[PDB]
Amino acid sequence: MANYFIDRPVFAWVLAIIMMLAGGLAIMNLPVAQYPQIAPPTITVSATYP
Amino acid sequence: GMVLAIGLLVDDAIVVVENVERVIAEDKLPPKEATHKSMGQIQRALVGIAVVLSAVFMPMAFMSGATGEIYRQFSITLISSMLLSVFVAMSLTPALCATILKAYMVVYL
Amino acid sequence: FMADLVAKLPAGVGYSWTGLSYQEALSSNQAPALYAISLVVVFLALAALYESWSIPFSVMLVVPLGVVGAGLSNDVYFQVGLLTTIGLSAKN
Repeated sequence: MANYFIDRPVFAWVLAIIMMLAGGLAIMNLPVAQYPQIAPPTITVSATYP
Repeated sequence: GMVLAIGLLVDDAIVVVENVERVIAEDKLPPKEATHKSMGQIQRALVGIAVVLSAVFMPMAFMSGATGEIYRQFSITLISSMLLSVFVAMSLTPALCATILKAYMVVYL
Repeated sequence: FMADLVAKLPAGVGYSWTGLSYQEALSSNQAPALYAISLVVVFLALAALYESWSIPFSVMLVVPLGVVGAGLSNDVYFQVGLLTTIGLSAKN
């Protein structure tokens, strides 16, 4: 399988660049947070009785 | 989408059949072994073109949006199109041809 | 032009588009970015097959000049049809 790419060098480079593009878009547009969202989902019920 | 996908299938099939017919006409050989000899000439881009198109259309389906969903109706059908094409050209047509074949820059501006 | 007309109306009156007009407005204000990235993708496509600026892919390097050279408009379908025509010429 290597000979498929050795004789076609710059196409692997093109794949590398599209990997950089995808990684940059992911790292930029992802909801980056300092810590994992271990906080469980919470539902709050509010009522007022004046 | 699949209409534009139609035209990119016939080229490989016709190249294969013309190679098979020249092989049998030259060697006076039965179609089976002639075909078995026949793949060792055109192993080139006809598969690589499909591979490259699948690769270039690979990362389009990981972004969202209504316009993105519209573009999926092209992209997914295309990747399926060359995947089916590369399947059929190496699978179906050889079986047929074995079993049925009887013996100026300013001008561009 | 109708937006400017509304701008001529007395203050306190706004405007908004709904139905089809909202869809086309939502398409248009983001169309240039998606078209630019699609052009980059198709440039990579026409830059990876014939190994870099090798023979024709250097003349396809002149294609962006023709693109920038190119009030008449075209619909959404033809915007992808032109790309498909370029691709089929490339395959030819």
